[PDB]
Amino acid sequence: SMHWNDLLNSNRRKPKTSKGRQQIERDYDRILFAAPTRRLADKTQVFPLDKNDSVRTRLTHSHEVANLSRGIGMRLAFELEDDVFKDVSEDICLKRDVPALLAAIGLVHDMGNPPFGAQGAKAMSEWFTKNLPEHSDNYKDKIYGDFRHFDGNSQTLRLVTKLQILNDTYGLNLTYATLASMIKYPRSSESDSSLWKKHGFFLSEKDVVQDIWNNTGLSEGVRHPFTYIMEACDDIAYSVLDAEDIIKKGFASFHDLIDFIQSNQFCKEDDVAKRVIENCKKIHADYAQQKLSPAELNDMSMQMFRVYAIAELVDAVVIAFKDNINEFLNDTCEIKDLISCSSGKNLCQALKKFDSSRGYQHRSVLKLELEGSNYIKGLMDMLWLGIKGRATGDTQYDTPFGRYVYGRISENYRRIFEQENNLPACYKEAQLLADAISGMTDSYLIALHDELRALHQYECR
Amino acid sequence: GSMHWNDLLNSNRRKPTSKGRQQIERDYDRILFAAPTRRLADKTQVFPLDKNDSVRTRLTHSHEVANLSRGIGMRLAFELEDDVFKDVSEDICLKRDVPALLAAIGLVHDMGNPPFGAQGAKAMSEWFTKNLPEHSDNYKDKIYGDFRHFDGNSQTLRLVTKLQILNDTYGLNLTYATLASMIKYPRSSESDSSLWKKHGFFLSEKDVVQDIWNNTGLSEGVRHPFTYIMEACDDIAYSVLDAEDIIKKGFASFHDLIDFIQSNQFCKEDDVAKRVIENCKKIHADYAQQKLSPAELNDMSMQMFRVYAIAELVDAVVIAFKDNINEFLNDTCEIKDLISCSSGKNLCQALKKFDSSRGYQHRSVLKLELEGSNYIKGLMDMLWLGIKGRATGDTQYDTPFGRYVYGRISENYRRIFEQENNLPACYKEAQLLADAISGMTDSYLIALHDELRALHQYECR
Amino acid sequence: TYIMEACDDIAYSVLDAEDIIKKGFASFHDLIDFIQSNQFCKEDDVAKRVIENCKKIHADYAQQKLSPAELNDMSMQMFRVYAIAELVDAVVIAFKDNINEFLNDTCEIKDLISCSSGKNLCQALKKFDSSRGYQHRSVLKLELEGSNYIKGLMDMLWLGIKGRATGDTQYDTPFGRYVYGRISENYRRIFEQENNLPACYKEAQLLADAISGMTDSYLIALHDELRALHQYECR
Ligand SMILES: Nc1nc2c(ncn2[C@H]2C[C@H](O)[C@@H](COP(=O)(O)OP(=O)(O)OP(=O)(O)O)O2)c(=O)[nH]1
Ligand SMILES: Nc1nc2c(ncn2[C@H]2C[C@H](O)[C@@H](COP(=O)(O)OP(=O)(O)OP(=O)(O)O)O2)c(=O)[nH]1
Ligand SMILES: Cc1cn([C@H]2C[C@H](O)[C@@H](COP(=O)(O)OP(=O)(O)OP(=O)(O)O)O2)c(=O)[nH]c1=O
Ligand SMILES: Cc1cn([C@H]2C[C@H](O)[C@@H](COP(=O)(O)OP(=O)(O)OP(=O)(O)O)O2)c(=O)[nH]c1=O
Ligand SMILES: Cc1cn([C@H]2C[C@H](O)[C@@H](COP(=O)(O)OP(=O)(O)OP(=O)(O)O)O2)c(=O)[nH]c1=O
Ligand SMILES: [Mg+2]
Ligand SMILES: [Mg+2]
Ligand SMILES: [Mg+2]
Repeated sequence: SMHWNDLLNSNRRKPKTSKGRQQIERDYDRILFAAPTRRLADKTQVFPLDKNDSVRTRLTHSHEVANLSRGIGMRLAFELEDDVFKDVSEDICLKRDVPALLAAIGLVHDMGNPPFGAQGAKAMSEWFTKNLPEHSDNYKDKIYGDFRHFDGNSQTLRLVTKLQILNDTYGLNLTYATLASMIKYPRSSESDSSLWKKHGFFLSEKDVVQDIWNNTGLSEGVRHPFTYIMEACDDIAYSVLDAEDIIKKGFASFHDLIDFIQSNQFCKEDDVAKRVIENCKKIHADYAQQKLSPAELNDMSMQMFRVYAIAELVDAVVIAFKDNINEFLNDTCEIKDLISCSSGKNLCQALKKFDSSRGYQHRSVLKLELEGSNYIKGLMDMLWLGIKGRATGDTQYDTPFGRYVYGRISENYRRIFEQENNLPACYKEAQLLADAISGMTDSYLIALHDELRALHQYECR
Repeated sequence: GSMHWNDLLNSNRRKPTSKGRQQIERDYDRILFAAPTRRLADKTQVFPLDKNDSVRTRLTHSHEVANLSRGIGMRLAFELEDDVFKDVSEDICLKRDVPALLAAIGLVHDMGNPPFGAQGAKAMSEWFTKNLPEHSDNYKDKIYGDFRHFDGNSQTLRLVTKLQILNDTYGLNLTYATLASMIKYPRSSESDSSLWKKHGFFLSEKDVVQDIWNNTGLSEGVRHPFTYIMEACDDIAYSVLDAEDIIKKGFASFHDLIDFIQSNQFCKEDDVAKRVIENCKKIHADYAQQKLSPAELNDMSMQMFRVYAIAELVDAVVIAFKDNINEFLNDTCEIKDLISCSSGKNLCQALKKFDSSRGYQHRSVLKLELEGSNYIKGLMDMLWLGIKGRATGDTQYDTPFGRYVYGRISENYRRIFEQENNLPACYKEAQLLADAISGMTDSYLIALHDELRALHQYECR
Repeated sequence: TYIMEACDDIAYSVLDAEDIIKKGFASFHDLIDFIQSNQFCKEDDVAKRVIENCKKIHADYAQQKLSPAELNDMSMQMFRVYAIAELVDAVVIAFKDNINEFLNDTCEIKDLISCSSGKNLCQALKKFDSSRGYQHRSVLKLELEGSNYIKGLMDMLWLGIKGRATGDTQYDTPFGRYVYGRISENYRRIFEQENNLPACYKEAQLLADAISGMTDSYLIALHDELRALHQYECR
């Protein structure tokens, strides 16, 4: 029974330019002009430290997700407006707010992801599992599960709300609609839930999220309706474009993907998959007549595969959203994802399985991921020498290497760490380390690791 | 004989899905999903091969320009519609077409820029000056001036029209409005126009551009009105953002920029410059109270200077466009640029001068540009061994190194090179070399140069 | 010799495709699609039988929990068996049918494969190897490197070989004498034999015999060592 008036709340958290621009539009400008958005250009999606420049990075993936979300917003505002946007106040300009909101929401997702992709985050978690023992009295509290089960969504929210500090504790000061629709999992690490398997915000954001809920009609475990659209766009985008990158790299062929989709027990009779396969086969028959090398033929065929699969999946997602709009607006929505409720469920699942089999588990990818895990763990080990004990009071950081390595951390991150709040000291220093590591690009991480290892030779005997 | 918005917003395509998406909107998707768009992430804007991940690259520059153009289009369509768009048929929806058209035009504006920035292009030109001598009868014709004065816009047009070939001769098959608006300088190298100092297309596109004009009501010399918007957005988004990058790199300080603007002869009494300086000083006074390092203070002061300057310049550009819309719609418009006819001319010119003084002409920048020039010239010398004589008939390319080098060139560019047309053979060879080199990223160019130099050790004797 | 040529063609056409699949340059389904989409193998009975048997075995193989690389490897392991058996049987049948023509004093048969029922499958496999195995980035780069190595080594050896038989004493430089001493003694012994061959022909034959007999690693090592030893005379 949620109302679109509060779901599209244009107010901002900071207590009270902008010439001919809605506040939601200004949120997109704030997100785009932020340093983490630019740093996304050197964060891995699937293949780390890739030499090929046509393979998706985190920034290109984010922009493509934003474009897909903006297209869905265009299809929802200029069309089907009377079907999903019922009982909306006249002051709200849907045609300008909804597409901008979806585009900004898609762009801002994966902003806080750690370097080296998902396997990077695991590495961080593993470090936080060893250096923050659960049996230890200091870290026995379950709030430290924010670090032992580290994920990029909570870091994205922290970055957009606290880390991007200029002179206030409100970060980028995004609108309530963007902050509400940015939370992919409305639950904390301490809270237990079966609907969501991942925490969506840190303990430090627990009040902030509450504020957002109080200003949007949401609550714990209830997602903003546009969060489902953003998640569906994210899934579609990475599932298709990772397959494109795999085939372009040469790890697989276009016929390999076609045979995988055809032989999948779920896509064998799926109408969307059948239509996509038929169109791709029809275009590939025409393409094969040209005098092309096999690699060029594969890339040409999979560009049309991109077009057809993206169009079909986006249409299915829009239809599913329009059909289940009442369910999404319910105060007790239980939908896991928009893709599962659409007809493109089987095709997306098959694409994800193909990306896992021929992608993530490739030999070069695995070796690069092990190297990145070693780099990340070494960097966190060296940073902990300068971070640990700074907030509790123990002066183990007073060594020259500790002081220098504390000086190498982000200044705004240290300002947030040096703030006076109710967070426990160990949580504060662990959060500082998590922010520092997750804010780094791959190349910056390698360079800093090498430099600090060179500078650590004396204190490491 | 003023042009009409019906012809200027022509959504037809050159070639003789689409579920709820306008054609101009689909042009943005075609541009964004194109490989060169994401290859722009590794092409220099000002600082070549910069280790700082926050310094703007060509992709971030293009995205910022696209966002600014989309904002201006939103202002033009949603707000200033009755005074800017007149006698517009109901078939074209301005609210969806104009913002999308401007966003696509801004995103595509620097797709074909050569590696290592403008200086890199200069390097290419220098090589084409030596290896295609004017006194030689083979290259005596003025058409080869397309290569002696190589520019990124000419390469971008042929990239979006011919180089992105799958099975057509129409490239990405963009709409006529998108193709017309992307032509920054509507003149060829052979043509002698005093209005435009640079050619905007090669001889190979001489027919194609003509077609665009025939379908848009334009002509040689006259420029699409939205191209002025794109040029103004590009100028603003590089003038401000390059200054921000200069401050971030440590080459200058916030007070340095403030003093440069205040001491500027034209910005001394400029109202826009005075307003920007006053607002920045007011914010910086509050910012200086907090315990901050000088670098962080400069960074977060420039973070507000960027917001204020971008807002003021965008508003001034929109006002200038609205005031002079009749002149821009004239068949014989003579306006050089939108910035110069606006109230933000002085501030933008001063920012460009500041970037020239502090950003370029810097020791590290100059050294890196010389290294990039050497790299580009060596790579082009190596590729000319495998390219020269391929079309004329001279079998000097038949050495094993020449065959391998030809095989290392992009298959799309080779496919376009081997097409049957009326272009001169020497022109085709030089165009193949220019297309191969201009599309490379910096890292790819360095890697290919090193690998081919290692492989050339025998034939170089 | 026709039997040998047919066996050579079969044993490289099938085994090079297997090597292509093993290296990861292509997949088993890629080869199956290439054979099925081939113009001549579209209706070839031997190709149809091989494809059907391979598909039947691969359907059973795909049930087990396997990585894609292992599935491709063990599917091509059965494709090799089926294709080799069919091609060998076809070659034997063709030889038996045309034995009288092969025993003719003026036989004109180009090859045993082309006159057999396995011509289309072998030709398609050769085309697949050309498309995917050769003309590959790594293969082309390695071949260019090998060409440079071979040409440099032959240039270095020509300094010690040229003029040895004609009479021109341009080989008498210390590098030339050492290079000649580094050539195989069997090939030098054949080169120094007295016969009616032209002196230039003998010198070129000595160089060709010396170079063609080298392995790849030996060629690289000798090229590097002689290039290091040639730094003075190369000035
Ligand atoms: N190299 C490598 N890449 C992976 C792996 N797993 C996933 N990826 C890729 C696929 C995606 O583009 C991205 C993972 O997607 P996300 O982490 O953003 O999913 P998230 O849990 O945030 O929410 P979602 O599943 O989209 O609902 O990295 C892996 O195990 N190894
Ligand atoms: N390192 C370096 N960067 C330069 C130089 N000249 C310009 N840049 C920067 C400024 C711009 O962001 C960009 C050049 O853009 P352009 O002005 O050349 O674009 P275009 O001529 O096509 O149109 P426009 O002049 O902007 O109206 O690189 C230079 O000489 N050295
Ligand atoms: C300067 C820089 C920082 N980083 C990482 C390191 C930190 O984890 C994170 C923040 O460090 P910062 O040095 O504070 O980055 P910034 O000041 O340029 O921009 P902002 O503070 O608004 O984010 O950015 C990189 O990955 N590459 C770089 O070049
Ligand atoms: C693959 C690749 C190409 N390039 C350059 C080199 C060429 O000049 C240009 C085209 O070479 P291609 O390799 O043909 O690029 P692509 O086919 O993958 O994508 P598209 O043709 O749609 O652009 O791209 C890079 O800079 N880095 C790379 O990784
Ligand atoms: C010894 C040796 C020779 N070769 C090449 C170099 C010569 O071209 C060719 C003959 O050189 P030889 O050294 O004379 O070979 P061999 O005498 O041991 O055996 P045989 O004469 O019966 O063949 O063999 C290698 O490739 N690797 C080696 O280790
Ligand atoms: Mg994502
Ligand atoms: Mg530009
Ligand atoms: Mg053989």
